Amino acid sequence: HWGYGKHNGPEHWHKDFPIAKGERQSPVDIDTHTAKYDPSLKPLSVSYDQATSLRILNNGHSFQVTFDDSQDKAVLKGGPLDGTYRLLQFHFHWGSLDGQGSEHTVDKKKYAAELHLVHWNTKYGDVGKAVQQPDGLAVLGIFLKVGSAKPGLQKVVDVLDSIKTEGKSADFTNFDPRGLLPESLDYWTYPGSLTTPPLAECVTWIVLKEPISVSSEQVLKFRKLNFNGEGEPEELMVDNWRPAQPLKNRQIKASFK
Ligand SMILES: C[C@]12CC[C@H](OS(N)(=O)=O)CC1=CC[C@@H]1[C@@H]2CC[C@]2(C)C(=O)CC[C@@H]12
Ligand SMILES: [Zn+2]
Repeated sequence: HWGYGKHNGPEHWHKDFPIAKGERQSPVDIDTHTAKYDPSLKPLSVSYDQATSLRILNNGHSFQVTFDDSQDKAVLKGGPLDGTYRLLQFHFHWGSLDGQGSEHTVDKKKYAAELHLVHWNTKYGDVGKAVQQPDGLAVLGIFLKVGSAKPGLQKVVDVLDSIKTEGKSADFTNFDPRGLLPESLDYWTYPGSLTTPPLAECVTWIVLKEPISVSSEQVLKFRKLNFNGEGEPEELMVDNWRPAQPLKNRQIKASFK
């Protein structure tokens, strides 16, 4: 029922999901001059060597690549986190044009897209239990700008024609998400929420400062996806981003000076 359109988009979500107006909603604008360098923050530990990708899916609001999260094979630790978080899936948010698409903003700058790697805290045993906890999930966010191609994204790009419409899926084995990461793991962090319904306030956000570059041809393939199901009126899957929400009583911390 919810979506990104005039009649069902972000300004409507609070009717079905009243936490949309909560105290720790995401995304936010990252004011780089106000973010506090925290010398107590640890380097982020990203251990993706044993990742097992399974499927690629058009879920009607994004596409996602899903991983085997039945063991500690692709995990996030350290940084602001206590304990071990298993990679469940990654997905993107993007625009109709290159000047919008990201969910987080940096000094009000919007990037062309934003990559989210979604992880859940193994102390809660499954992701459904983790979304009911304030420290249940850790989402690693990476900005995309348009310039040079990202070679590690091309395998994703090339299968999108097979999942054009909602609920369509394909095998997507042996994909290495290390090929989507920038050089630096410098980050901002704050407590927030899922950025789609149910908008649960369960996420430690970790947003990398360094964007990756993707080519215009790569992001144009994102924009050929459809929000609609097969045979329904064709509505390009573009502008699937929630805008920045009020920071309220939160501090954004920087891992770097
Ligand atoms: C897929 C989605 C929503 C979109 C979120 O995107 S974002 N942008 O916040 O990372 C990532 C995310 C995490 C947990 C997942 C939830 C939808 C509902 C699920 C499946 C449950 O019922 C239990 C786990 C829940
Ligand atoms: Zn997301």
